Amino acid sequence: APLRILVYSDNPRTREQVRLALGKRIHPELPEIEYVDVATAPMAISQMDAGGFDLAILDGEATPAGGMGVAKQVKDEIDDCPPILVLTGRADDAWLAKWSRAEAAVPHPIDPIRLSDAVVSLLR
Amino acid sequence: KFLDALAGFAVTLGSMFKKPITEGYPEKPGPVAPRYHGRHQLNRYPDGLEKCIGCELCAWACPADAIYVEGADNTADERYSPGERYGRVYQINYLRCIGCGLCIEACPTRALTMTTEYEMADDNRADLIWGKDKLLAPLQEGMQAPPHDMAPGKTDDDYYLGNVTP
Amino acid sequence: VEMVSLTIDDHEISVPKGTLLIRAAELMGIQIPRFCDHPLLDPVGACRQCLVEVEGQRKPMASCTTTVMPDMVVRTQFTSEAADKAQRGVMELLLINHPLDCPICDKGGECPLQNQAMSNGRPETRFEDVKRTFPKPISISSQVLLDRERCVLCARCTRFSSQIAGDPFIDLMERGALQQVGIGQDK
Amino acid sequence: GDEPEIIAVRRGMFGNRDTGDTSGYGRLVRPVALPGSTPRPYGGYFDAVMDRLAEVLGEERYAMSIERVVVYRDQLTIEVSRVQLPAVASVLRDDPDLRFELCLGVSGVHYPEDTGRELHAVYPLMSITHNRRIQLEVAAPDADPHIPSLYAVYPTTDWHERETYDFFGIIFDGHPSLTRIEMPDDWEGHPQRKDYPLGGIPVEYHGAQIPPPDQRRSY
Amino acid sequence: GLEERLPGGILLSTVETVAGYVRKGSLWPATFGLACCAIEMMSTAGPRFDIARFGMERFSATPRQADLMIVAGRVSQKMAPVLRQIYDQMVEPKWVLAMGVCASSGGMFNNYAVVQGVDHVVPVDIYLPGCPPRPEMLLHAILKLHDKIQQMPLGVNREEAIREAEQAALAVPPTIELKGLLR
Amino acid sequence: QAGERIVVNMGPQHPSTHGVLRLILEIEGEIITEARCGIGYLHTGIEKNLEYRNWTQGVTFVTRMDYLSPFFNETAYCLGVEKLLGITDDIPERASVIRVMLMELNRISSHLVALATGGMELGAMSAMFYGFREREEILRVFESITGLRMNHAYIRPGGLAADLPDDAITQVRRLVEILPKRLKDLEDLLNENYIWKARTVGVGYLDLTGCMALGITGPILRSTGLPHDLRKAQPYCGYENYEFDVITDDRCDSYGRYIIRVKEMHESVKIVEQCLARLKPGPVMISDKKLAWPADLKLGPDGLGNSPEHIAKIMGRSMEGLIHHFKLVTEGIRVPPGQVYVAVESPRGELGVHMVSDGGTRPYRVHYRDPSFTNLQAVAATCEGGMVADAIAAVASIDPVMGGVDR
Ligand SMILES: CC(C)=CCC/C(C)=C/CC/C(C)=C/CC/C(C)=C/CC/C(C)=C\CC/C(C)=C/CC/C(C)=C/CC/C(C)=C\CC/C(C)=C/CC1=C(C)C(=O)c2ccccc2C1=O
Ligand code: SF4
Ligand code: SF4
Ligand code: SF4
Ligand code: SF4
Ligand code: FES
Repeated sequence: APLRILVYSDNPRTREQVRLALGKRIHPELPEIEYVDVATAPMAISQMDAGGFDLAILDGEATPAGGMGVAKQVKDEIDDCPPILVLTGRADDAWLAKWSRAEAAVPHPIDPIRLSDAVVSLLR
Repeated sequence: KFLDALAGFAVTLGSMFKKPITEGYPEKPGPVAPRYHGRHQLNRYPDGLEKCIGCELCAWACPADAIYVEGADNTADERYSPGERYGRVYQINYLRCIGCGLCIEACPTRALTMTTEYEMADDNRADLIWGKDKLLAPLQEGMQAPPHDMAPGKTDDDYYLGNVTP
Repeated sequence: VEMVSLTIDDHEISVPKGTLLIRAAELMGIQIPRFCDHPLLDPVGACRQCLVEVEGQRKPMASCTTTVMPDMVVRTQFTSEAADKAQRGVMELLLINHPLDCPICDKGGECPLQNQAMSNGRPETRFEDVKRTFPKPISISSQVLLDRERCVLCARCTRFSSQIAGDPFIDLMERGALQQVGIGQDK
Repeated sequence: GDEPEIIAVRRGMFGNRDTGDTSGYGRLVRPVALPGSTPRPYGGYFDAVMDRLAEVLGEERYAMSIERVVVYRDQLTIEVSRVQLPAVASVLRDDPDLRFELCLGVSGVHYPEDTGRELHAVYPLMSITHNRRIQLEVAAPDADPHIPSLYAVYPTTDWHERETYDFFGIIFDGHPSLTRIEMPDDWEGHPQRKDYPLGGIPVEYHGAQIPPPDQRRSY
Repeated sequence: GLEERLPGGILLSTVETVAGYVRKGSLWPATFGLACCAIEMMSTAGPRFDIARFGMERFSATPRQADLMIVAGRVSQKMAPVLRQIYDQMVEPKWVLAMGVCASSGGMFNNYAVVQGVDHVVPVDIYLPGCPPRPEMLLHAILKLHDKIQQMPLGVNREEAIREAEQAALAVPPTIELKGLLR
Repeated sequence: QAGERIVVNMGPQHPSTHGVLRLILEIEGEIITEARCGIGYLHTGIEKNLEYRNWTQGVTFVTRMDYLSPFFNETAYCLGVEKLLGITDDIPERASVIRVMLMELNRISSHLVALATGGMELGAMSAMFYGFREREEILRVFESITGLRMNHAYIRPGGLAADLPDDAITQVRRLVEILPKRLKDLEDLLNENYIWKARTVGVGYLDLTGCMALGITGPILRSTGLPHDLRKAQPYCGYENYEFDVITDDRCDSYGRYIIRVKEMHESVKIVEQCLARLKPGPVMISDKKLAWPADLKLGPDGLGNSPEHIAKIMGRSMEGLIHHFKLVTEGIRVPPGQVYVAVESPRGELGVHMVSDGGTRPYRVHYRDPSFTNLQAVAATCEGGMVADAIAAVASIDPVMGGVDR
């Protein structure tokens, strides 16, 4: 089946950048990727509560609610939560990314190949 | 007499017959000091020309990097301030501004002042990045639109010396 | 590599034959104020900003043009009160006609004139008269805008465009207080 | 040597950290020297202190222990030699003529451009009985940032020595437990070092952003 | 809760109005000062003003009872886990007020040590400038939060509002792209 | 053994711990057996962030460190800058008098906050409100003089950011008149109150030897009877010309510290009276224009700004004036290279500042030996063996302001 990836960010350009790094089919040895984009913490949480996601990418720099806070929340609140990848706006934010318990963390600006490799590692 | 240990009671009882001292904000806001570091304001000369010359000295001095200024040329077709420069873009990030006042002391034209207005809060990170059009002081009476030539015969020096009128 | 030894201020150093006083004072850590000097331009000693007292010399000498001789003694503004007075007077004369343009001048913050007026200038103006004025800016090309009032007439632009590049399409023009860097007419 | 410590070497006029915004001004070479050792008659009680110290220590021990003496702005700095720090501190605290009871703390200061002396720990000591105060300074290399802890002599230093480690990596050997006090135990790097980046983020603005102060130009 | 499962007619509307009224009128803060802004928060509770006037005298010491979090200070890195723990340990509904430039965006301390906005770790309801915001500004921000609380949907209305807000949010161009007269 | 002792966090988020202080207590039922201290929950990077700003700008940072004693932090910073510049002997008398007046009013304010927070910690709820009424009385003066309620940037290298507003002196005279009475109203709640004394007498005992060993200073040290105050020993900013009594106690415990603070408030009122007495008109900034802060703030119908006279001077007449304004505002003074450790008697003890300059316009190093940081070494001594309720009283008595602790 297609994999659904929740990409969370209120910056549209970061969402487009994530969708560019990950094509419809990343690593052609892998299934097709379906993108549900969310720009608000409540919607991201509700979509996670719906479930069925293989990975969620949470922009650590999301304005009204950072992706690290959402990451910790989703790991505390959804049973069988899918692996979380975080985009960090700062190198010193790594520690918080460690605290967010996200399986991986990709610093801004989104490096396409680095993000694709991280995702493939999480979705494999 | 052991009464001293009870003095506190005398206090609290007494206070519950003296009138409460609370300021009645917001129905009756309190008097903030005249010198208070309120919201920055961009001012104009009496003819309406913007005082700011876009020198970025205010932003230079800001310890918080809370001011962003881009200068641009005044020209006859469009003049915003006396002289060759004016602040085309003027943003203050009030979620970085610490109200220190160093900007004011930095400004060489008194274009930047601090009002006593202080009420400010918004639900958006971005709604508190106040732009030039939010900051420019209200177009007082006798002023004309900012895009116009200097007062007839007057020159930037005449403006800085205060020798201008509507 | 004939080395000549001399004392600048109280201290002593040894430098290649032919080295200028300003270069030596640079090498020993002393900031002699300077505008017209340039290491890569032939010295011109025009602005007279870099004056220093030299032993056996009645007049102050432009350190930018004074070739080092053996056994010379030199005292900069850091130790020569006379040299200090000379430099500060040159600074004042340099600022009297200068526009009050620092907020609008692009060079503001990176201006050698500002910095050296701080380090080697009087606290405030003594000049209550009328400043020289030019209509400004004026383009000397599609790229370069000239502001003649701010020009300290150091001739570094002209000296570069002649010595370094064979492009004397600007020169010092007019005379006296009216001297100004300029292109020919419209070329 | 009596030559001063150069913590930095400014190149060019106007404090340019790099090539410079105007040509021909970058040729100056101004070393940034801290004050050198004061000649001898140290002002005020300083002589009275140091002489007493030189008496309590031997000539050989005093010469091996005290690397430099610097009086600056009527403040006495004893640039003490590493390794010998506990002995000198014990002498200062215990000697009735010195009796510097109160060590006020430890402050690290990083001089990456000072060869072999990159990290300096400063110990402000005060003698309440004599109403005196001085500052010990111990220099350690970056490659061997180990300094002897003064814990046995000044327990007050325990936290300071910890913070200084956390912030500079100065390893106070012999300290009970040099755990980070301010930063998380898992934190990487020592922030107060110059090599550590400021770790700021750009300030946002409508259509623009201002990079942190450590990225933008300075003089 | 059952109160949100009411039919979308007048019952749910009136319940929303009354619940918003009550929650805005009894917005107990958590006893969670951090820094300078914590002192100004105490000053706001102090007699010269009276935060108690707005039903907010009870600074709840236990997160369980607290319905509001005035961050009111600078969230260091080492504090973000603790601040998040306290937030998560309040019981819903809960709102967060980023008091001060430090709490809202990191303020002057654009550094490694500071998180640069609690928004990184907890959802922020209202941002409050100032360094520190004077108590009148804190009361203003709290009144703006009262207005936000009163106009709060519930149940099916809550879901519809989340959908509408999500759709609207997807379109706003990012702040870095709002190039105005900026050449 | 283990099984009868619990390990608990007084934790950051706790009403008595100021939100960012973590006391890890090993308690045998409810007696404190060990009191580990966890710090850095308020670390802000100020000491490093300073290094990327000019002098006279780092002031805005330092006042944020120990936010209850802003004027003390600023005075320490600016005195360090002046000592480095060698300008300590050239500062105007009026600036020094205003500095003493502001530091002492700040001492009153800081002790009021200490007493309020302690009293509410120990259940004395009305202590908070009465102490904060008194504190607001002083914060109005601070707002008038500086335009800010806290984190003022009023005290600047070589003087002050500006001179007192014309009404300021009368506001401070009113303070000198009323602070005795309002402070007495506060004292009626606590001073002789049987429950308050029972709650702090003998509690948090710390020997003079303990204070010396941990480097304690301020009220904690002076509660041991030692009359050590940096204002009398090692005078600074002209305290030599003020008549005031070094407040000391013999109890060596929490109540002794409380009484020391209550009396230090009165001594501050007395020094403020003296300041007003010896406050003659004059400049507030060094006359050396090469270093003096060039801005002259003045109010108008359009708010606080540069005085129009200054604008005229630097934009129409004075070229050297314009250059000096531009450079001192943007680049700022550059201090001669060197080190200096300068200490002040902050309300919580010997607030020291190690300042290092590399000849540049930005500080090379500014390390604050904040007294609160060292005083928190006394949590073990003053809490271990006592009751947890008594440990709260001890910690309150230390009066730790965590901003200065973590900086
Ligand atoms: C036609 C006609 C006349 C009809 C009349 C019908 C009518 C109105 C009925 C009256 C009889 C009733 C009420 C029957 C209905 C059924 C019923 C009793 C339901 C109860 C439901 C329930 C358990 C709870 C819902 C709310 C409710 C109405 C409960 C009872 C009333 C109260 C007051 C209960 C709880 C509230 C309470 C006492 C405490 C709240 C907690 C706190 C901390 C209070 C506030 C507070 C305190 C107490 C501090 O200590 C404090 C100290 C310093 C600073 C600030 C504070 C602070 O904020
Ligand atoms: S507000 Fe003042 S300092 Fe800022 S750009 Fe305008 S004129 Fe310059
Ligand atoms: S008040 Fe201070 S921080 Fe705010 S814009 Fe002005 S100078 Fe910058
Ligand atoms: S324009 Fe030419 S002569 Fe004038 S200051 Fe510049 S380099 Fe010197
Ligand atoms: S925003 Fe300003 S006043 Fe508030 S805690 Fe931070 S530094 Fe202090
Ligand atoms: S630099 Fe020597 S005279 Fe100009």
